[PDB]
Amino acid sequence: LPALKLALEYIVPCMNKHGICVVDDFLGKETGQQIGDEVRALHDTGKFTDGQLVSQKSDSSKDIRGDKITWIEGKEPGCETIGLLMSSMDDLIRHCNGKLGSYKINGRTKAMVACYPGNGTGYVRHVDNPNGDGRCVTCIYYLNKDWDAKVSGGILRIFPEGKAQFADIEPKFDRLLFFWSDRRNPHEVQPAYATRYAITVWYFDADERARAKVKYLVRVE
Ligand SMILES: C[C@H](NC(=O)c1nc(Cl)c2ccccc2c1O)C(=O)O
Ligand SMILES: [Fe+2]
Repeated sequence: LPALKLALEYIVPCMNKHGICVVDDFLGKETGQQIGDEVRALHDTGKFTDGQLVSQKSDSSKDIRGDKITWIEGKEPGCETIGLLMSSMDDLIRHCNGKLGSYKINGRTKAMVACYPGNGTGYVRHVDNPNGDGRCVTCIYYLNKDWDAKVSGGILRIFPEGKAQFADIEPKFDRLLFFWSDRRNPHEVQPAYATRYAITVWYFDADERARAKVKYLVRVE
């Protein structure tokens, strides 16, 4: 799909109605696999952090750590396909501007590449931007081939506001997900029992970000 067709025929109407939108087979197998290879290279060469401290025990030798991250600009050697993903995300958002709510997106974060190492850790229920920091849309790309949650866990569970039933999303290879970053979309990552990779960028609303600068006295493109 041309980015503009995906944007106009799906992302815009989907976001305005549900605020959570899934695009499968975003970039295709070849490109997805090359992204996977770049992320695994980052992992194998020690570019991720050691992981979120989950359980801090009296003895530090068996401390439990969870999600590992690394921040990627997209131009680094060995990260050019990641950069290409980011550009593709940006192109989609561009074609959506003026149509995602009343927001006006004028920048984004660098990419946060996350690895849940497969040791039964997940991520607690949270809101990405609960305090008005400028971020209006979360965009995440999943890289996990033949991921089977029945077996490997790692489901994203989102709980929209005032709705009784949550939504479970598998972190499937070449899946792109958009959702509003604010309190409309509390979510969590259920425990993962296999290595689980994803890449997130957050898009900023111009007005919210401009006045966040005041109240809190890292944005590109
Ligand atoms: C979408 C979900 N991930 C998150 O909700 C998620 N959210 C935040 Cl705010 C994270 C922050 C630091 C490191 C990993 C994070 C993280 O992973 C997922 O991976 O499916
Ligand atoms: Fe999150």
